[PDB]
Amino acid sequence: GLTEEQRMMIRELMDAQMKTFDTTFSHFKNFRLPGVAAKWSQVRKDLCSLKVSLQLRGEDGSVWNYKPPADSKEIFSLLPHMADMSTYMFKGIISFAKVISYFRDLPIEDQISLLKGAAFELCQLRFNTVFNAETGTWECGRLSYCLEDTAGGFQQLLLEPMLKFHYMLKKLQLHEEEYVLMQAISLFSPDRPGVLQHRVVDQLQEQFAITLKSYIECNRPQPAHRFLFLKIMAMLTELRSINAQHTQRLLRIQDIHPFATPLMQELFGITGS
Ligand SMILES: Cc1nc(-c2cccc(F)c2O)n(CCc2ccccc2)c(=O)c1Cc1ccccc1
Repeated sequence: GLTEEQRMMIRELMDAQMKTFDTTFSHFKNFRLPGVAAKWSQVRKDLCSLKVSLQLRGEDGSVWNYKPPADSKEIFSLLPHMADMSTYMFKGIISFAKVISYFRDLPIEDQISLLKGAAFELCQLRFNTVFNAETGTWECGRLSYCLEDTAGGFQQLLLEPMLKFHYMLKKLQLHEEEYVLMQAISLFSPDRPGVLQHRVVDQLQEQFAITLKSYIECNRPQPAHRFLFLKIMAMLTELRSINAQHTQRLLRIQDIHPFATPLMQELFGITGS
């Protein structure tokens, strides 16, 4: 069974999730939409792997739908929108952290350092919960983002680590509690740059990990869920690698075509000079 401390820990994480995860995206509005040297550009074409169409269902019953263009200087038409969605998600993640007592008690410098290290990872973890793996679409209330079908199909889509990560994590069919513990483990990473209380964060991380392992042991006896704890930890390590690569991806794009919002600039360390 879970201890009283472990049950309290999960409850506080679920409470935070409940309060700060707008699962229907109802307060996401007033966002931008697409209109109605050489080596750096070629690497920036990295964007092709993440191609998505966009659907917006109106409250009145109307449906707007956007198919993006082929590559060739207009592969940036969707960046402002994605910047606005990412920003909206980041705010939710920041609120999540701030309502957790284990995070509130850390020094303000470590709070910021932990948020800059983990914001992308937490975003992806929340996005996985609205991912429909059958249709390859993220369902964000009135908005939907659907992967565009390419020559290799389902196989070729899994070559992009981000996309493969979303498919693999969804296949584990995790509970809400397991997702929120993944968020905690990722948030409380003692080895992010600029962390001062490395011992406290490490100990906290271990308690979340132990709580997740015990939750799984107590609630998932089936042969399918053997090694689930270790599969989850391997996915978080993978996600951290995806984070570092996609961070460099976004910074390269930002160098050629500015798109990052002020909040994104904060989290990515862009000063404005
Ligand atoms: C598929 C995907 N891809 C990217 C992503 C896109 C371009 C470059 C990257 F390096 C990327 O990682 N991003 C990152 C967020 C982003 C921030 C700034 C600008 C564009 C996007 C994602 O989160 C997702 C998941 C998702 C799917 C559908 C709706 C929302 C999210």
